[PDB]
Amino acid sequence: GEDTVPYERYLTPGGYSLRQTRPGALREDVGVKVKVEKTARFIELGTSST
Amino acid sequence: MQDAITSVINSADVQGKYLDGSAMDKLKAYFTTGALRVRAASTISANAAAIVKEAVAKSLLYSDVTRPGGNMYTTRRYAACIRDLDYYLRYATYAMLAGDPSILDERVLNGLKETYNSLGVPVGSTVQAIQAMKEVTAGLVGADAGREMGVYFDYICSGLS
Repeated sequence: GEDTVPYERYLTPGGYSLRQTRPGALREDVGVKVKVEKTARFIELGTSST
Repeated sequence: MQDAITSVINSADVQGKYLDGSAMDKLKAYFTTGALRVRAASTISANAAAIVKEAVAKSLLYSDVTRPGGNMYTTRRYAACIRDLDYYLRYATYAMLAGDPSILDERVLNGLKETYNSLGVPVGSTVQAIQAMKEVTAGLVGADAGREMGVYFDYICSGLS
């Protein structure tokens, strides 16, 4: 509307699939689940206090 | 070391008097409670190790004292703790049979505080262990035998504290 130069508002799924799902650009939730990363309970029980 | 009979005789002898009616009434009270004392002593002799291990399972297990750094940590310290609790239950049985806690401060509570303070033994944790032992044996032998056990257990906890 006569104040701003344009900018890339929409991608195709091909272009977004190109840029985001590359391995360095990737997150780690994106497509299958990730399980929780707790420490082992025998290490937690073997400490020196609750 | 004296039961109710020997303490009554010692009082009447330190008086130099014969056994009057109050001493006769005290000895009649002991001779009425003695059969209950005998049956509770047999029932406690039945389940020594069970009462001790249930007392540790109630109080001392899964706390910090069985973890590293605790005074009940090693197997030597665990075995000595089971030995100490077996001593407390055995001498509480003896004081229940005698009907007098003179054996407790003669042979348990004599140098026990200074021993535990020199070793680094926690006195509050062992008082809680003796209290759980009292609770378990009072669940075992009933209301009134549990009470006449708990009076000597409270004597041991009071002399320890």
